[PDB]
Amino acid sequence: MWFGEFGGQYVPETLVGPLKELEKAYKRFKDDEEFNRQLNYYLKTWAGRPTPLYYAKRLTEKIGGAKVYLKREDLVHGGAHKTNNAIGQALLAKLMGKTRLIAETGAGQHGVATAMAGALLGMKVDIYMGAEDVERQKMNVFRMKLLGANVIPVNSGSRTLKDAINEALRDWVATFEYTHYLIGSVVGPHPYPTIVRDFQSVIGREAKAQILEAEGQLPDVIVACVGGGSNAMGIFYPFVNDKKVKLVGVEAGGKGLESGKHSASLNAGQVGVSHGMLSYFLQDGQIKPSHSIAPGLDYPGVGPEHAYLKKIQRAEYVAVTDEEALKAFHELSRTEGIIPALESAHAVAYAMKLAKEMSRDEIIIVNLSGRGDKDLDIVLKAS
Amino acid sequence: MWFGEFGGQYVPETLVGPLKELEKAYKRFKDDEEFNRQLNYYLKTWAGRPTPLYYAKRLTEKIGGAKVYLKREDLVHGGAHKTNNAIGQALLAKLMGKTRLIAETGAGQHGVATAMAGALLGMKVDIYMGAEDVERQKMNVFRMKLLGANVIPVNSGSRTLKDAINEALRDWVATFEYTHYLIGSVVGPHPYPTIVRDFQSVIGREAKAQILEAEGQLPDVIVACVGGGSNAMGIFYPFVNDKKVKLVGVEAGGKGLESGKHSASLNAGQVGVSHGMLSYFLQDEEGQIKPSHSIAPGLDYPGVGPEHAYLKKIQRAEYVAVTDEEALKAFHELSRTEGIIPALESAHAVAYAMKLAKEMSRDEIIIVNLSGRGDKDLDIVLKAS
Ligand SMILES: Cc1ncc(COP(=O)(O)O)c(CN[C@@H](CO)C(=O)O)c1O
Ligand SMILES: C=C(/N=C/c1c(COP(=O)(O)O)cnc(C)c1O)C(=O)O
Ligand code: NA
Ligand code: NA
Ligand code: NA
Repeated sequence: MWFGEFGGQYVPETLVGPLKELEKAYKRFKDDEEFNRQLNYYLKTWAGRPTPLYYAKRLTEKIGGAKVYLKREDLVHGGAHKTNNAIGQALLAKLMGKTRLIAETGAGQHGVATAMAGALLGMKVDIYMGAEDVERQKMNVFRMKLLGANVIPVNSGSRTLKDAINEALRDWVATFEYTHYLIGSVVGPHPYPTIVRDFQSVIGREAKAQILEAEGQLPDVIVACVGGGSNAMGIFYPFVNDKKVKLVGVEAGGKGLESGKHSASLNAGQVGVSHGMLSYFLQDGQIKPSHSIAPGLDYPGVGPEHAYLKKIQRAEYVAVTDEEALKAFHELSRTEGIIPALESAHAVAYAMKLAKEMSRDEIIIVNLSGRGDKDLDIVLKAS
Repeated sequence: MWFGEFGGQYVPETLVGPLKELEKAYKRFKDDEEFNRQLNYYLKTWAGRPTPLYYAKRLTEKIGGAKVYLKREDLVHGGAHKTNNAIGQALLAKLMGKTRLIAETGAGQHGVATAMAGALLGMKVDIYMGAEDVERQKMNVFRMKLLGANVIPVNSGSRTLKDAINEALRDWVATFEYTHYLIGSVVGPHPYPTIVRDFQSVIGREAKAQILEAEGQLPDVIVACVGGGSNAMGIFYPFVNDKKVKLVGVEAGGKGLESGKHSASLNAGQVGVSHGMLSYFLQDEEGQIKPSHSIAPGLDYPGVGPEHAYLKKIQRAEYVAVTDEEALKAFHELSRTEGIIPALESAHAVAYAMKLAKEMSRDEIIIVNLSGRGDKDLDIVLKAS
């Protein structure tokens, strides 16, 4: 329910029954063998898990510091980590008797992931997406339509992700009987922060096995970009009790932390309640609209488990600017032949700065959360 | 050098020195423990091998016939089978002491795959691409640019794949000392048809071990699309000596085989000599090469690899065609029914597998080689609908 004080379930009474049913359905099927057989089966044969753990030898040597490894979620079917959570929840939804999946999306990766999982399982799919994000990630919109999903543009309010979430919750109150709300990050009311983190933990578990195989020891640091926090929690979670392993979350610094145009909730937000949770939100009392060049990081909030990890000081949280993200995007494309997602490039940008201060014997794993194909128009205009 | 009558090394004498040195180099490194360690290391940790073999249960059950498995080369880093050959040749090129890679591309996937392998191994990359194809696949050109490769638009002749190959050969004549011409299909003079098939054969060795895990037996049919023929040979070749496994190559039927606007060389092409090889081509009355058409820009090569010409003659493989319309219906069908957006090339193989599955028993197995993902083809499918 809570992580320290953070998290909770601050929702209208209409949503208590649904969320309790989800929580019981989950608690039941969480370790049902037939459920975990089907999940592993689709993750392996349809999604392509396990993803590899790539030693970036040229990047490492150019920096001349720590050994930089990349956990390659860019290679997951769909092109990002989001698919891991989309399969899990859609399978749960199907076993709960639901015939419809709804979801919010910003970058379009979760919307596509939900459409793909929906198409796979023969469920109807309606995706709520802000109009600024529709035009900014147009490829993902046509993919959702081709996958059989319906994309619903939200022009209201700020006309972006925050407002996409508001529309989806409004839908789910009206349709929860047959509709499952497939939330795409470690956000929202309980049980969602826990469910999304659990379905993303596979990343960290693989990466742990893979780095012991490659290097014969645990990594010194793990770096992952933080929007709502799902790819970061996924890779973080199985190393939480390895005290020697530092954990670093990288938020969108946008035009700069002192500019008022970023998405660093943990770094510069205030504690507050929104979308059913207590966590950090950017705010003026009223919640601020955020900015990032990476549309997947463009969310005022952040997941409560990160808010908790920051407070107990288990994880460190930093930021990286738009300019620094774009530079990591080109650096990685040219030096390693991997075109990263702009969200992921934040992680890469900080890992390259951090690698320089660390020694040749030391080890950093970067969660490469997605591929950059969706961002080609953005990087092209930015040029 | 030969596959029956087909293949050979039909080139000018200036290309004989370069080809002999490549042929020598390959023979040396083909079985070298260190070369195969490095190739597999990059194929695993960087390219993401092995790819899975996916049972399309929903499509299977819709058709109500044979079991349809998809070999998921769409999940390979880059989004196509082309990366397998690109890494193999780029690494071979590096061990030969080359510093620069050139390649043709039509669809852009081979160019991207070459640009990727070149970035990985710290080599210069110039990609030859027909000006018609540059405008047609603008995003793949930007991907190549972002990867540090130069894209040289070809304005000579038809401004297509055939011409990009001709531009690439002219460059390689001059530059062979330090440049490797990285050909992206099982075409061209020896040793290219052999090398490319060898570097794509990992597809079939995986698919065989995977289908024996999944079903305890070999498949009844293997279906793959055929442009030049590399994704098809990759998946076919490990099954050649398993006599019970039928092999089907699916060519671009285009607007129709009788429309004069297609790319089925084996089906409606004539025997001929071009680009260093004796094989099937689409020809004019004079005997020169004819321009090809397909909605899938990857099946735009007017010829086809000589081992496919050979396999056809001895009747080991059957070759068929699928029209533009049938490939489009398969593109939408797989996306909606399985949540996999296939490349338009691959969609030809899916389209025929749907028709073949229907007229077969439930207990029979069809492996389709899903050669790429469809992210590159979204502009094309939008205009088509
Ligand atoms: C995804 C995909 N599937 C299939 C093919 C057909 O080539 P093959 O017959 O060599 O496999 C191509 C061709 N691609 C070549 C020729 O246009 C290129 O330059 O990229 C492809 O991109
Ligand atoms: C907001 C979205 N994208 C998020 C995203 C993120 C940020 O979400 P998490 O912090 O939950 O991983 C990171 N990396 C990639 C590739 C992403 O697409 C979305 O797909 O709706
Ligand atoms: Na945020
Ligand atoms: Na894999
Ligand atoms: Na052809």
